[PDB]
Amino acid sequence: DFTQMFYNQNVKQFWLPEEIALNGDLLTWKYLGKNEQDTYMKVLAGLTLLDTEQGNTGMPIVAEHVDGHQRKAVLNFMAMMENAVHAKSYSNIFMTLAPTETINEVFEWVKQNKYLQKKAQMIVGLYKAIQKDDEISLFKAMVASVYLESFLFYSGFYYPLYFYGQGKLMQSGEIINLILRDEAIHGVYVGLLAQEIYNKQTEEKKAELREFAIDLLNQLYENELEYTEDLYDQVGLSHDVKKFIRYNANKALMNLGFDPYFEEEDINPIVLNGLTVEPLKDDDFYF
Amino acid sequence: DFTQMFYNQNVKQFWLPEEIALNGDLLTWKYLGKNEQDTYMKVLAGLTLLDTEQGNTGMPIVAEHVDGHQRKAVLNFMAMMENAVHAKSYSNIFMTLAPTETINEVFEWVKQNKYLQKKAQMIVGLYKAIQKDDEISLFKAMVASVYLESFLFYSGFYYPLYFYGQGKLMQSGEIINLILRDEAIHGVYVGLLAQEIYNKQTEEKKAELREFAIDLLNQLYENELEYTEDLYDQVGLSHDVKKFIRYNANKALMNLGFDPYFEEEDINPIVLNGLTVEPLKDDDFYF
Amino acid sequence: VPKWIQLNNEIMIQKDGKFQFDKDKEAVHSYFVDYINQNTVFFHNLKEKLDYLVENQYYEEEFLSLYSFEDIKEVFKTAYAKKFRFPSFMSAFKFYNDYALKTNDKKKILERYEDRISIVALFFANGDTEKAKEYVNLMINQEYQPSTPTFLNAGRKRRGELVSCFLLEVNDSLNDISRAIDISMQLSKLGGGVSLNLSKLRAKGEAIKDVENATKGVVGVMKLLDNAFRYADQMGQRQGSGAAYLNIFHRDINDFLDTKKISADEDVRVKTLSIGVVIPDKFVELAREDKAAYVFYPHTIYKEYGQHMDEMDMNEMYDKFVDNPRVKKEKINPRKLLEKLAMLRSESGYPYIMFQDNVNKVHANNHISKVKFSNLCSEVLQASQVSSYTDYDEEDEIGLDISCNLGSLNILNVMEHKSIEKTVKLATDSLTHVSETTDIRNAPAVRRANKAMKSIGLGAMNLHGYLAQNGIAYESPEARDFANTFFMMVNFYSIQRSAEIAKEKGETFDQYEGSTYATGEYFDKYVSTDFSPKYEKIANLFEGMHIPTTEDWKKLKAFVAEHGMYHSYRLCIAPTGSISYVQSSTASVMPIMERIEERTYGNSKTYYPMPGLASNNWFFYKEAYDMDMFKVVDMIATIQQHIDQGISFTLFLKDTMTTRDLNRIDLYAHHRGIKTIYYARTK
Amino acid sequence: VPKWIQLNNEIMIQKDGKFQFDKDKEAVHSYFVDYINQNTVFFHNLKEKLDYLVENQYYEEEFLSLYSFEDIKEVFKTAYAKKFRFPSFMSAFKFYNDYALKTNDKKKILERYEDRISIVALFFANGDTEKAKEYVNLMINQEYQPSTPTFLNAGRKRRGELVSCFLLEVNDSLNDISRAIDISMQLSKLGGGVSLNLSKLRAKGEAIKDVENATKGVVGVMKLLDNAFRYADQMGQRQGSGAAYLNIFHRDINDFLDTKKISADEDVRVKTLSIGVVIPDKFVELAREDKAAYVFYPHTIYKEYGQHMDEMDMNEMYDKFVDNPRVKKEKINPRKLLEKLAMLRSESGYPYIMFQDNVNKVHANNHISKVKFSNLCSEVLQASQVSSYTDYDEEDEIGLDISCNLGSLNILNVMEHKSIEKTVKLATDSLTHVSETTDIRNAPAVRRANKAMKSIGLGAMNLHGYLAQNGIAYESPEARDFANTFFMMVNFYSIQRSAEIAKEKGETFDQYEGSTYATGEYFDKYVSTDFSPKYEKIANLFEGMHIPTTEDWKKLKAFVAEHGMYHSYRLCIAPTGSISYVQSSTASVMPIMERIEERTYGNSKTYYPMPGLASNNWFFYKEAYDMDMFKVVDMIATIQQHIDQGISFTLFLKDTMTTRDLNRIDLYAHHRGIKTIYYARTK
Ligand SMILES: Nc1ncnc2c1ncn2[C@@H]1O[C@H](COP(=O)(O)OP(=O)(O)OP(=O)(O)O)[C@@H](O)[C@H]1O
Ligand SMILES: Cc1cn([C@H]2C[C@H](O)[C@@H](COP(=O)(O)OP(=O)(O)OP(=O)(O)O)O2)c(=O)[nH]c1=O
Ligand SMILES: Cc1cn([C@H]2C[C@H](O)[C@@H](COP(=O)(O)OP(=O)(O)OP(=O)(O)O)O2)c(=O)[nH]c1=O
Ligand SMILES: [Mg+2]
Ligand SMILES: [Mg+2]
Ligand SMILES: [Mn+2]
Ligand SMILES: [Mn+2]
Ligand SMILES: [Mn+2]
Ligand SMILES: [Mn+2]
Repeated sequence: DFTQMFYNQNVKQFWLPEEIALNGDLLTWKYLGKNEQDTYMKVLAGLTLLDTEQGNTGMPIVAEHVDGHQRKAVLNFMAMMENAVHAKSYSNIFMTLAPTETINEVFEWVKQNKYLQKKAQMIVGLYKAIQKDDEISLFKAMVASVYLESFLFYSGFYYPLYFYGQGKLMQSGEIINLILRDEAIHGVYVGLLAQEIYNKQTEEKKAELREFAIDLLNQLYENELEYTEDLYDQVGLSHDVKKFIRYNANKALMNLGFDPYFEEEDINPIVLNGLTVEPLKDDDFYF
Repeated sequence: DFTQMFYNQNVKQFWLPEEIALNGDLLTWKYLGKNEQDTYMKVLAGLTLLDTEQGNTGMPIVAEHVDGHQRKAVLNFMAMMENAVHAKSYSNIFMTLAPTETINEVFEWVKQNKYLQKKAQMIVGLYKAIQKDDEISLFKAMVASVYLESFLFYSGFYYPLYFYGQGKLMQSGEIINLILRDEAIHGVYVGLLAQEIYNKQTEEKKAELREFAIDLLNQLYENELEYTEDLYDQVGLSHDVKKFIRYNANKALMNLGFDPYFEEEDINPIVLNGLTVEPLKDDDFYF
Repeated sequence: VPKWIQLNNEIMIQKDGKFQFDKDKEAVHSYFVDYINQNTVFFHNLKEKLDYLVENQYYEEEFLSLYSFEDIKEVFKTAYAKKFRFPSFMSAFKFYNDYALKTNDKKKILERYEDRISIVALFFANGDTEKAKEYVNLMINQEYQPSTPTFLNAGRKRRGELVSCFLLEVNDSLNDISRAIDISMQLSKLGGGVSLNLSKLRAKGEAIKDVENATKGVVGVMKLLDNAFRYADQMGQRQGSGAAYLNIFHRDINDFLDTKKISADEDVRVKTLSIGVVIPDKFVELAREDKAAYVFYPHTIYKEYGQHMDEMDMNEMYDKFVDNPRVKKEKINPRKLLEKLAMLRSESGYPYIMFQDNVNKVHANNHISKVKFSNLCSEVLQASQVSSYTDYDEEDEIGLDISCNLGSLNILNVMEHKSIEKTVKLATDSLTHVSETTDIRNAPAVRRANKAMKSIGLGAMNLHGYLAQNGIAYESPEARDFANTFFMMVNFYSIQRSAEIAKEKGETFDQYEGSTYATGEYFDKYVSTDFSPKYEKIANLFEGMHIPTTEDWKKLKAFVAEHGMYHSYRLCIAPTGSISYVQSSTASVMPIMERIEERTYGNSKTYYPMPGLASNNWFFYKEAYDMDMFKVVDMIATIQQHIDQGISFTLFLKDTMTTRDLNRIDLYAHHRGIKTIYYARTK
Repeated sequence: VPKWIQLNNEIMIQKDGKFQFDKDKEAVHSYFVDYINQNTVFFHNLKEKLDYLVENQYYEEEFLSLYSFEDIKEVFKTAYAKKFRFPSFMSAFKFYNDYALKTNDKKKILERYEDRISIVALFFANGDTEKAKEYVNLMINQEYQPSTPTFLNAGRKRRGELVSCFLLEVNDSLNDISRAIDISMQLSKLGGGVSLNLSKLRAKGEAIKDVENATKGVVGVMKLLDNAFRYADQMGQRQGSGAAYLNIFHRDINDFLDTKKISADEDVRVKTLSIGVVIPDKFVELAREDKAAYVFYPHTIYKEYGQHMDEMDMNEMYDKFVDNPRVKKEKINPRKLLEKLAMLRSESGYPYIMFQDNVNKVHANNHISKVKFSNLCSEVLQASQVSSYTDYDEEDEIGLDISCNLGSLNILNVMEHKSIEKTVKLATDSLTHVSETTDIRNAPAVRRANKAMKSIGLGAMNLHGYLAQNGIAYESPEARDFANTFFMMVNFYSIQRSAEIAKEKGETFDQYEGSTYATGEYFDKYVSTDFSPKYEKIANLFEGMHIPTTEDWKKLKAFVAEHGMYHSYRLCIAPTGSISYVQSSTASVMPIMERIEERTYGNSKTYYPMPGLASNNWFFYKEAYDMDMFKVVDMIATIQQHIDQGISFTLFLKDTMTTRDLNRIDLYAHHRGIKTIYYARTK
């Protein structure tokens, strides 16, 4: 009942980072403190890693196991967006704002950062555990994918949105909003596929799947807290970002058909502000 | 040396089925004989069936085994074009020209056809034989992929190009020309990835891979001749189609860095109308 | 966020269900009181300010020295006597961010609006203090607006050329192509838009010195021109702008159009070069009959006949070219070419369309030459003669290259003051002065044609603003009636001023004797037809103004026959892009694009309601995209019957309009006498 | 497959473990008998052939009109009397595919080798029958090979210029840049390669008319020039090739070098323009000491001192520029720049390296000017003076451009015939005639410099071939001894011929009196040092030939002081690529790249063994990539000490070599007096 409308929405949202000129951010970037620039680079690098694996591994593997040519076409399109559009856009931003050495250093930093490695290990592990014709392993990977789309990106998205909302780094911010617009529909779509599998189960099996989903969310959440503190303490925003990731965790659960898990909190209002051809006939020559 | 350049060329060639209005083809379709309509339907179904294998297996399997983030992104983009753009385009052409019952029957016929099946299963067999961390099996699959993209499609493309060059079925011919333009670049790109593997091999292993490629080409070519007579004798075109197959076989070989196999022939003019850094050590300055 | 920006942003905050249009007066008041009065360099008196400006290489002392300081003081007092106030924030913002003179460090404002107007008036008067005061009254009343080049640069030492529109003919030779590249770079360096005619260049695959398939066609020359315009970017603040025009019957027409396709290869794409196509009536006739057409190789025609293809009448020579074996041609589908043009205009808005027969059936100077192409804005339509740039040490055969300095009447202010005649004559005098003071040192044909033709362009602006502020729909018959009467009067008074100038100076423009002005064929419709308003509502708008009759036109015809005409061209309606904000007027004679214009400057966004926009006249400020393009074509054709040059005519298309709708709009424009079509803008 | 091609392919088929070298003679004989004789037009007599060629617009009738037909017949008999036979298939194939005159349809052969030789000799003799016979004997004996332009075009009506190498100075102005583009296009239209000096252009971010940051730098001009060369690609028969040179101290050096990075953006990347770098000894000294270096903005230096940066002595003015606050400069790392040059040459072979102080420490015409850049082949090193091209209707200040017509001595044939003196003098006469008959009417500086300086380039080829066929290793000290003696003799006889021409014509080259020839400083090393062979084996090679001694050099010095010199520059060893096959010789003085050359012509692959290659001389035909580049540098430095211009020096690198090895080779070449390095070829 939904794939065709998602197909149409995905293809109509198609974009390339080159559509957005980035030289306009040069001055507002120059004006940020060293702490702010450091957090910003690292945040986008963490996002780049997530999209790299979502494009290389997550979306293609889910596409392989989901039945139906139209469902596969949507998932293939989403995969392309992840690595050919999203992951690449971050390099466009980096190449504009930062010198090569700072770019090299931040990519080295992703490799050695323990929270980023842990979250990649956990998510990719679940993708690679999918067994052919085994719907339960597929469900588990789809939960992981929804958590990546609708929860894990948000510790990263906070900062570009926070600046966009203050009228700073608005070209980079425009790119990020386009990425976010895509991930929102990706999270909903994968969520609907996960619910399909969940709804086939006995009540006993469903109870276990909810346990899996909640245990996984909590494990990812605890790691994300440490990641958030590590990045944001130097810019004074860790508590604010934490509220934002809890907000988005609830959205991820909802995408999976589950009740919200965290209590509602006031999000920084700045971040909220951050959000044919037809032929000519003979009569056409007479009036 | 080449992936970013191909990335650029691929994304700038992006297109969607909806861009070409198809209904005006009915004004020339109605004037074709039964044999012409039959051949066109059968050719179209042949292309559709082969392209589906490439979208579901060929491109995604190569993307899976190739190392490199940028290569995986380009390959993902190509897989997207197969599944999201090409497949929808072929379906659109069919739905415009034939009623539902006729489409189902043509696909039943072509699905049972000996020459279409022989080539489809030969290609798919090589994709299924790729082994993790074995570059020889990957190379063999890449050869199969290049043969599909740059050679096997062309016994089929001939007919739409033949009409397109005569002013018949111009809307569907425009679509086919866009598809063909994508397959050409797909073949060239996968060809470069195959040459990379080939160049890492010993001289004996190279000679062995050359023998594999020529042997495979021979098997496919002999079946193409039979496929060609089966479809084109009823419309009197087989001689010219055979010249077009050999010409495209030579292009496929050149994509794989190999010499042409067949002598140069002229093509039907109607179809043509359709178509190591180290630092100085303070002693290098003294002699 | 500055206070004035906060007040301006309150425009869109609807109160009581209606926009707070009164916030713009508050916005402009706060803008002034908090930014402009603070950041204005203070001088004790006019003498000290003028001495500082002249000493610091701001004002040229040549024009100021012609007046005794008492005269300059009187002119400046006249400018300030009006107590002119900008009615909206956007007008003052535009003036003080683009035209107001600022110190070399761009931190302080040396010129107010009155100072700029007084300097421009002194430059125009050329020593005439009373003439300078008349110019000051004309500009301070905002009845006449000098073009952006003249207005910004007049009286400035650093100033660039006061003329900004240049048309160059390119001859079919390497020497001529190199000279064209050089002249294009030289003129772009001056900041003027340069338009080139590529119809004389031989097509791709033609022979050079009995060597076949050697020529690269017009696309290689276009790549050269694109690189030249990219290099001469005018400091980069305004990227170099050039237009290339090609006849539709040129062989390279398909390749010429393919340079603007997004799918085009990068080695063929021309990023910085606008393209216009010249369409003779023969092509439209061929497409209408669905007949197969031919595109000709220009050099074969030139060899067979000793004249260029674009120098001949295609309506008379097409059959001879087709039947001549020595002429090389390839078959095309005229309807397919029209559809391709519509598709390209939808995708990118290109090419500009020039209807050659529409232009030349009313052209007064066909004896000098026919109009073969247009400018970068598509409204300049003048006779041109190609130059023969020979080898070094060989004398060049300098032809005529087109150029005109622009000015715009403010229709609303001209009608409110009932000063059509006086405003038109003063604008003609100022344009003539600008033309006489121009001397291009690296464009021999441009300079020669400026001396010989004395062509000026007097446009108009605020047509839609005036109509909406008077309860008249743009598409209504009354709007066309007013436009007809007003532009007939403008043409009458510009012709009268040109004849008077010719009588006073004793000279006409070169080759005036063979023009339709001299033979009287120009005045046939004016002496035979009455152009007074046919509606009482429109006739009332002209109350207090004398509308010329057939007897007045007969008298003017006799006067011209006696004394001749000083200008070969007088009237052209240019887009008038950024100077319309200063005048608080709608752009040119086009309908408004938006009722409220939302723009982002810096990191703060600003809102610009259309001048005079209010609840009462909200419905009369209909947007162009919501308008029937056939009625817009009708209005432009009504105006065009009184404009001797062209009119920049942008097509405003909805996204739902197919290529057939665009083709029908172009065909109706050609049918209605439209000379050029500028842009295809899609909502 | 052709029978001759099958015979040639039998070369590689090993028989008894040995290459079948005798199969090439059979291959050439079969090629002739089966294709050349069949496709050779038949003429009853020479008179009929000459009439047919003249009437059919194949030959220029003017030069043939200076001889009675009896003399033309005698010259043709002299050419044919030799019964010259091509020793290999590739020689005849190259001649009859590139230089042999063919009918307008390129179907039949109108000229044989003898016919082309006779026509060239008659063109050279300029009406002298005995001189024409001497030229015929020289060319048919293959002792002298005129450059490809002269050999191909001499005596042909539809011919390009006989000079094919031009060097253009570009002044820092828009007029000069546009004129440079025009001249480059005009010269490429003639088929000649154009090298442009961009060191006088101001760097990116410089002020244009007291407006800062307005300049695009040398990269924008580079894009302009690249597009100009692509457009004027010789009617598509040969893509337009140009070279741009920038001094290493120019601020745009890094941007200039980045245009050749593969990863470079297409906007900045230049595709068809070769780039060379001029490195003064100051840069090498700075890099050696690892001291921080500065790159200067040329316009600031010009304003501060009134001279261009490349017109001043960098070794003396570098500290003054660094200490001058009014001179803008950018800190750089000289060793990082050297390593960047090495890596760029490894990846692409660019840039060319010109060691400015090596060129000018021996430059004989420093009074006219220093040598600032080289040509597209990096062997032309002459004084140039920049022209000042002004606005239209102003007078241009025409300077001195660079152009020399080339010819190559066949070292093996000259040594076998013991005719160094006669061959050198005849080649000098022919090059002087080519220079005299050359007149470019669209490059005023080129024409003026050709008339004033009378520069010629007499090169040599078959050095490695001659040495290998005589059992001498290219890297051996004996090879360097032979090169020293041979090129000393060549220089001696070219100087003697230049002095004799000056005496006969009673005229020297412009500003000869200030040259080192006039003051005698040129002959210091020749009058103080002996260059006779130090090895008995090499001394035997010169048996029957007089080796000039110190007394001979003193007599020549006195003769030059009495009579002067006709040529400002005489000797330059150009790459001489295409005509090496016809001459059956190794290209230039470089070592062979491969013992047997595998080429593809159509679908047929041809095998070309190195001329004279055999089993007994296989070891002496060592490939260049296997040689020590230090020994090749030693050889080139031994040769370069007797060449007034440069030697086109290609570096042959193995893929295992790092950038450090390339840098060491460059530094050793600079140490050894090398003037230019042409290409970094990697295997
Ligand atoms: N809308 C405006 N357009 C142009 N200039 C303005 C505008 N508003 C203010 N100014 C300038 O700022 C000065 C101060 O404005 P303000 O309205 O406070 O003046 P005022 O003392 O009330 O009297 P007056 O209007 O006669 O100047 C004005 O004299 C004029 O110089
Ligand atoms: C020289 C040259 C010219 N052209 C084009 C540009 C000109 O419009 C056209 C004519 O060149 P011309 O400069 O006029 O050449 P020509 O006059 O000597 O030869 P002909 O009399 O036969 O014309 O050729 C190229 O495309 N490439 C080139 O390299
Ligand atoms: C006009 C122009 C010049 N230039 C560069 C190229 C020239 O080498 C350099 C000087 O241009 P010039 O033509 O010499 O300008 P100018 O002489 O009027 O200014 P100045 O007195 O400072 O010399 O500026 C650009 O890069 N872009 C341009 O648009
Ligand atoms: Mg010509
Ligand atoms: Mg200058
Ligand atoms: Mn993503
Ligand atoms: Mn996603
Ligand atoms: Mn496909
Ligand atoms: Mn494909």
